[PDB]
Amino acid sequence: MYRLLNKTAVITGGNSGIGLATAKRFVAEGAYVFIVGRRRKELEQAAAEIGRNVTAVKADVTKLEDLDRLYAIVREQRGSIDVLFANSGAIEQKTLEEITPEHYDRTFDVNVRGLIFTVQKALPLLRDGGSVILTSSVAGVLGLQAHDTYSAAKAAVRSLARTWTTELKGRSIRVNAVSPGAIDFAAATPLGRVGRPEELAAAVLFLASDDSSYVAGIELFVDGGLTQV
Amino acid sequence: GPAMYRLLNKTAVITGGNSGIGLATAKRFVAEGAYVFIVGRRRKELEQAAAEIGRNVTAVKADVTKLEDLDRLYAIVREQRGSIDVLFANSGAIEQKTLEEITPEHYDRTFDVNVRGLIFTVQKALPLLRDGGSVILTSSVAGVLGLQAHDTYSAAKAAVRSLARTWTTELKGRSIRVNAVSPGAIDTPIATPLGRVGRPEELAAAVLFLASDDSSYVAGIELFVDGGLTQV
Amino acid sequence: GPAMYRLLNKTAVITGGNSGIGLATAKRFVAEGAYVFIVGRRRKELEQAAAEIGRNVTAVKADVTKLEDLDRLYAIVREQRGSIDVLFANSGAIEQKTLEEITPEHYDRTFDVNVRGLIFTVQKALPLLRDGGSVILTSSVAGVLGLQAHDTYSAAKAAVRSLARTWTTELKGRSIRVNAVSPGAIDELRAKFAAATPLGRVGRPEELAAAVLFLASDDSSYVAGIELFVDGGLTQV
Amino acid sequence: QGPAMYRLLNKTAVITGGNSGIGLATAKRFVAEGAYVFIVGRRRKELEQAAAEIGRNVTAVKADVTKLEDLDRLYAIVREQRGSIDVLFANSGAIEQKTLEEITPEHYDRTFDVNVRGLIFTVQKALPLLRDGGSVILTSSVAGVLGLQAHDTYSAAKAAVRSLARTWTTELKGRSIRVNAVSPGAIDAATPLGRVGRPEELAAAVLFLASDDSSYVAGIELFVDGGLTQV
Repeated sequence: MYRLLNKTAVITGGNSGIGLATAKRFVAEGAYVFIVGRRRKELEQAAAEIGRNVTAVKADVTKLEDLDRLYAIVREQRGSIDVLFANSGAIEQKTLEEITPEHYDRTFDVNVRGLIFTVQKALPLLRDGGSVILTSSVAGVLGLQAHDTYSAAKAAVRSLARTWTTELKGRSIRVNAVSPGAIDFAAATPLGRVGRPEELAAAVLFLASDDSSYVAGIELFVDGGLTQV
Repeated sequence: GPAMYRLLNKTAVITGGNSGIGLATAKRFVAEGAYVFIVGRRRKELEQAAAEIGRNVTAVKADVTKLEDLDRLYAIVREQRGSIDVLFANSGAIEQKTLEEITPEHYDRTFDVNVRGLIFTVQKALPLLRDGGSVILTSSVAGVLGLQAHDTYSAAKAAVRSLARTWTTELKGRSIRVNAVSPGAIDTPIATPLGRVGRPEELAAAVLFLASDDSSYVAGIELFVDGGLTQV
Repeated sequence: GPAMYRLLNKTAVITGGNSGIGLATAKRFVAEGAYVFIVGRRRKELEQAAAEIGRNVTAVKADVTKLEDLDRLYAIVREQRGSIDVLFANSGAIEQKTLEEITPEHYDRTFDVNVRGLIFTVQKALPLLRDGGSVILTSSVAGVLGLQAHDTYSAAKAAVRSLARTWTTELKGRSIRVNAVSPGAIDELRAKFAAATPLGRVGRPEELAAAVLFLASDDSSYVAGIELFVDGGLTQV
Repeated sequence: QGPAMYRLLNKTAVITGGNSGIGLATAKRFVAEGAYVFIVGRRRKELEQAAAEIGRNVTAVKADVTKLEDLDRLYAIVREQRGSIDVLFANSGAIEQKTLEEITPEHYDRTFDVNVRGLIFTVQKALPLLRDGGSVILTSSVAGVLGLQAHDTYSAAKAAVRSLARTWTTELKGRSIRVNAVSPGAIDAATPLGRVGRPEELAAAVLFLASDDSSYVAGIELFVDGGLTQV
């Protein structure tokens, strides 16, 4: 059974390891995927790798006009969204002493502002009963040297899954966060290795799929046990 | 990737094959290609459950609070299948009693089924568990809430969640993952965002995630399957 | 200005009061003006502890796993002081055993002291607890960790933490606050915890006592059902 | 040796948001406990009234903590008047309710500027004055662990605040500086204690974190919510 047969998915960060692995799994599970990213060349290469049932959309998700353009494309080509994987994110290490206004704004714009507006602008297209997955991080629950803004931003992302669970419940839209650990640390991790992108994708699939139909507002750690022991 | 049968040729042991959740899980496991042992106290209801499941299932009568019963179970598994890939340690019982009402007998009944029994269930499965296998523990939303008259049940289910952490550590050299599932309301109640009780088959689907290779980088977790109850 | 005596004329009952955190807490409580009952199994160690505390203390020999010993305790408390303002249910014992090693006896001893004893300690205190009183439970960082060979201890301490939530609900009509304290390492394995702890050391028993005093005192009057980690940051980073 | 009666005797405390509410009640208790307090806020008149209410051992400083230059001015005052900081209560915060569909860029930036950016630069700029072994308290909220209707940005920002307590515990451990978050509930039906909290009850919990009683307490989230989030 194709677990996303004929579903429409939008994946932001189709330039990340996890966004591409997710797109591949989703196409293997029968979905039509829009992969979204800032860098056109890697996007087009990714779409060529995936090979079928995929459209690449160049967009900077921090720019409201780019989001409007994305959604117009999705509306015209597929008409509605079943699964939204809001997978933005970038880290720059700076200690508290080293933080500048620019570093703060870059970190929060990509990890938080971009996410909020990605999901806001998807709402008209999202089907009732749909599924929204947010990318948090183990950093959201840890105290890692020089991850000040990144960890704080990923904590913000996890919180938005709770709030959107409440706000969207009338439409039966589930919102859940995935919190990856180290993806290709290993020493602190019970499984004794970094995770493969396809293992993160499989977890995202769980959340996108009907197997998680009674799962809402959670933080799914995909970290080999790092944060759990 | 996708597979018609996500547990093909795997051997699963499910305790609480008299419960709604244990039964629904056995059905889904068989649908996924597994061979299932369903384990429970009441033989007749077990044999009816095995008839409902319909194929690739052995019913085993066993009271998991009795060590000799566990030894009998594992002998049966060893003779029939030879190894265990997935262990769903799912026996449980709830009785409501407030603190002022708690008796020694109530305490012991709750802890013996939910904690002592679970410990010995898993301990005695270790020689048969395959490296790289998956163990799923049934905790509960009760393990993180303060529900009137759930004193011992909630405490015991918090203990169960703890054991998933400890056993993640202790079994890591064998690459055996240990995870807890924490159901909310299933079939009956006890604000929930999804606005309804869960179905046993929805819990089963989440256990399947943990049993399956889709959760291969998932270890030590508490997976709430509660329609959002504990998350907002 | 400040209060000289933060527990002035309050009556406290501390189980496990004969040593460690229970003893440090009894000392601080007495310093803060409380009258304390210290409870333990061995008369000689109790008498030594009472002598160290030095004043405003009654030692009561009792095995808190034995219902009859609890009844005897609370008869004494009622006679001598009438009612209880603070109950620090501070039982606890650890024996390391891996899953493979666990015997029924090891299970029962761990749960009897950490959980059964606790439940009955609190149950039997109820008629004497003043409304607005404070009940402090001893959990552990082990309750949230996956520590090799701590199977039963960790699980028991998780159960303790849970009871603080349930008892918060049950006792809210009486305005009795119930909170858990979760110590880290307190003065090889100890060195391993110190290295993983931000503050880079084990805690002193008096620092645990001071945290229990927060929960016993009016400073925590709007704190209920919590798990207060007192671990130098071990579990928080 | 026994306990000290005045639990912040001669310590220097800086309290942002010190003109009202929790920050004011904290300032009053800190002064009762023997501290010297700097109360920080945006409006002169309210600050002067607050300082008159506190009544002694207090300096009011007008500053918008979202402006780096206002923070530099604050810390120059503290450095000249007291010389060092023992306790920092980084008590920023403001809520505007908006649902996801309603959020604008301006609403987002206001919420994050006051609750997160302001906090970060408040603590950053205090570092040179903070004594080794000092205590930093951050104001998070119960919102940081809940899914409340129309609290999208506020809740998210308060979760970010709690995270920073973790990171700063790691970064500041070599100086033995403790960083903890306080998460208030309702302050003056779902709460076990069956009432809102008084500002003085929040101040007492902040006092615990500021004081030596919490010397082995680091990186935590102290819920002061009458049980709301715990049951």
